[PDB]
Amino acid sequence: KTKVRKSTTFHRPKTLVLSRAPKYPRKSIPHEPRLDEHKIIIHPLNTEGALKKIEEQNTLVFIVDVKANKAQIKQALKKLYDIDTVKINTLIRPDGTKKAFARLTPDVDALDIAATKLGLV
Amino acid sequence: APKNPLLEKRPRNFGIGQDIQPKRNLSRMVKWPEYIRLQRQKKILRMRLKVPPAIAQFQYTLDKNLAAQAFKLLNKYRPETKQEKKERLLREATAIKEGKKKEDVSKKPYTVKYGLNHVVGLIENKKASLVLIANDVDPIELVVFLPALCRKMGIPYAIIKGKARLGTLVHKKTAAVVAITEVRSEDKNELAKLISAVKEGYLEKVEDTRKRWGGGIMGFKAQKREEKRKKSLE
Amino acid sequence: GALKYLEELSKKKQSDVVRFLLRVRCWEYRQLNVIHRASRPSRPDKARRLGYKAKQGYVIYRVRVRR
Amino acid sequence: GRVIRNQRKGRGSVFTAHTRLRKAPAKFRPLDYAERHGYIRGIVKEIIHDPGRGAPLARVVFRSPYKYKQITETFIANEGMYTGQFIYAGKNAALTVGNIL
RNA sequence: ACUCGUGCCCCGUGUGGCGAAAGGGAAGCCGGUUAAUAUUCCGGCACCUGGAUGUGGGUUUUGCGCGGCAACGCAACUGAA
RNA sequence: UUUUUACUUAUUCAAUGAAGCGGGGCUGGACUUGCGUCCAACUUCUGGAGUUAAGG
Ligand SMILES: [Mg+2]
Ligand SMILES: [Mg+2]
Ligand SMILES: [Mg+2]
Ligand SMILES: [Mg+2]
Ligand SMILES: [Mg+2]
Ligand SMILES: [Mg+2]
Ligand SMILES: [Mg+2]
Ligand SMILES: [Mg+2]
Ligand SMILES: [Mg+2]
Ligand SMILES: [Mg+2]
Repeated sequence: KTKVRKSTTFHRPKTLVLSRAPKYPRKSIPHEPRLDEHKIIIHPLNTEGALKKIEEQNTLVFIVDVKANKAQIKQALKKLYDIDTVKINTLIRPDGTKKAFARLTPDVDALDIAATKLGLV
Repeated sequence: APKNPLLEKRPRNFGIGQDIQPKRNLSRMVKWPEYIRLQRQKKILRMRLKVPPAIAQFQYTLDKNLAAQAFKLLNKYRPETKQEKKERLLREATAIKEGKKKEDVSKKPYTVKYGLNHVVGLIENKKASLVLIANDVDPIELVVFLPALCRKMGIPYAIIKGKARLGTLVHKKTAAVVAITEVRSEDKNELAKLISAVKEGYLEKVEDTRKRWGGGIMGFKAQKREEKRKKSLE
Repeated sequence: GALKYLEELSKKKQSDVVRFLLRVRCWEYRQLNVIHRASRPSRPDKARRLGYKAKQGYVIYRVRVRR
Repeated sequence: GRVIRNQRKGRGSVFTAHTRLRKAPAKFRPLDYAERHGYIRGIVKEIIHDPGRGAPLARVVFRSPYKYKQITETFIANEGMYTGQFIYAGKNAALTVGNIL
């Protein structure tokens, strides 16, 4: 009348589990995507060393949001200035803001990009 | 087709120390969960201890044939359902809308009586003709006095198997006690037959066994040990 | 009603039947957890007397405390 | 007065026994069906020094009667036991040095 | 295993987290460059991990390489529990 | 009434992955004459291997 048990240990039987099907959302409006491009990119850096590498290395220096990562910075640059980069280096300055060195692709000139879109000369 | 020459036997010698044991049924010694363990040990303890007669009288229940006869009678008098009550109320509503008084369209109902307090009051007033007490009332207290009350009031009773059985008879989950007071004339003879059969086939047999204490039955190994001791002595 | 009989029986805590029931239930409760939900009151008359009702929203919890 | 050193020793703290270099306690096999009814054969793999213990310990490997695995035990080595020695544990084990009866 | 998530079939003795910038541990070197950083920037030349699918090569077609007495070798040269 | 020793289910201890506990009956035997009882279950030459069953 009883089932055969080949193991001397008892395991909790697996039972059906159901996904949540709430009859009301807990929050009504999903939040808009925080940290979009307009928040990611703040302003270009126009110091001596920032402008030096625009010519010497074909890279643009920006001040970006402190919680933005390299992928977000790359996507924001592409969306906001149609800029394609080969790599982006980042640091956090002693003042607490993030500085990003974005090296452009060799076919695009950082001087023209800065002159026409960034207002830098 | 004859068997090919290269099929042969590889019997396994499961003796001590020469082969891995086969996967046999180990259901006798599984580490059961605590609720199962307590469930079985509870029954074991009630068998081991001496049960006072008032509780021990409940292990003598109605036989299968007598229970079948009793339920055959009772299934004609199980109470009305929700739909039946709604239909009766609707037709009474048409009656008193027509102006004919209530209880003219409907007739006197004959139904089995349930509910512990209601049944106790019925047998106290001697209106109950036959009482069936469930044998497995979780707090036996609720029914431990019922056989004595029925004996005092001179009403035939039977301890029947199935609290859930009485419940499904009466359209509930459990009933724990059932009483029949009056039946229709077409089966008053059936009621008399059932009462006489219940009396002479349960009460007369349990007249003496209901007075003795519940057994202090020991376990299987203890019983075997005592048998061996007695056999060796003799 | 049977609750009057239950009330009268509960006074006879020294009788054989009540003593047996108390001993067995004490063993069971000792085997159970120190605090645990009880499906129904084990003393229906006492619970109803103290205000328990058999409807949704009423809960019985059994607890043992060191003596 | 103060709490004396003998009283302080029972608190634990700095008087707890050192255990890092101790690999396993020296225990027999759990008493099983094979040891109760017949015997079981084990192989001595190594004789090791247990820090804090004067006696050496013997690592002995047995087969599991019920599974394909193999089980290594840690016995107190009896003098005369050696690596690669067969020892036998059970009711029917022979009466030789290192056998558990 | 299905057009579609939800149908089953096996194994089980275990069944948490934190805790090392000197313990364990995948992988980067040289040259040059700034006022201030660099094994991080620039140039050249590399490596590791993970994921994908190609070209060639190898092996086989009732099947999963060959050689050396051997220690072993060769660019691979199926492999669940 | 007091003491002693019996039971196991209260209670307490120990082991384990809670695997072989207790009764038997099939066989193997060895001991005995109103054919009757007791024992046992297959691993000891070797630092190998033993698992996902062969068969009826
Ligand atoms: Mg960095
Ligand atoms: Mg409820
Ligand atoms: Mg002091
Ligand atoms: Mg950590
Ligand atoms: Mg380190
Ligand atoms: Mg590099
Ligand atoms: Mg470089
Ligand atoms: Mg790769
Ligand atoms: Mg090819
Ligand atoms: Mg023979």
